[PDB]
Amino acid sequence: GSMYQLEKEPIVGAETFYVDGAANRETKLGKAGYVTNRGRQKVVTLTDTTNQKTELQAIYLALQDSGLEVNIVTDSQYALGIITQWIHNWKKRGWKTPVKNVDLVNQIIEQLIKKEKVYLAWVPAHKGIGGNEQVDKLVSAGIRKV
Ligand SMILES: CC(C)(C)N(Cc1ccccc1)C(=O)COC(=O)c1cc(Br)c([N+](=O)[O-])o1
Ligand SMILES: [Mn+2]
Ligand SMILES: [Mn+2]
Ligand SMILES: [Zn+2]
Ligand SMILES: [Zn+2]
Repeated sequence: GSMYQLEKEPIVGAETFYVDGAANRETKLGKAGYVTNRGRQKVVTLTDTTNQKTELQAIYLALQDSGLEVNIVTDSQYALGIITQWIHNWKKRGWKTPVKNVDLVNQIIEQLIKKEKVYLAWVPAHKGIGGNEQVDKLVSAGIRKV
């Protein structure tokens, strides 16, 4: 957009973080984390959270733990949309910042502009044995039935 350009296609060669978050509304308990194609993984447990917050928190962890070039695969359309819109509309007319999750998205943006290249893509969550499926099992354990 303006303060940054996300990549149009995955960065060839760069580590890929399959991120996910899961939360339970009745208890506000959740988990967020990632598995990568270089054999990394991390799961953090969270309190006082929401599904959308956990999806964003997982992106934050991926940005925190990655190098200067990073591929991130999320299944959260919200997470991808609010981050991309923030990048496309900064210091530009017509922009009111969101009324929810604003502090967490600001933390993500501050991590993002530190990077050299970021590819961020949405996949519908799906069944199988791939990356999105693995991190989903990890963050859903004890949080939601699969
Ligand atoms: C995809 C499949 C088919 C293996 N499931 C089962 C499942 C699908 C949809 C909702 C709950 C569980 C998962 O992977 C786990 O669900 C997620 O990951 C998930 C759902 C949604 Br909605 C989001 N999201 O907006 O981040 O993530
Ligand atoms: Mn998810
Ligand atoms: Mn998932
Ligand atoms: Zn609490
Ligand atoms: Zn580089």
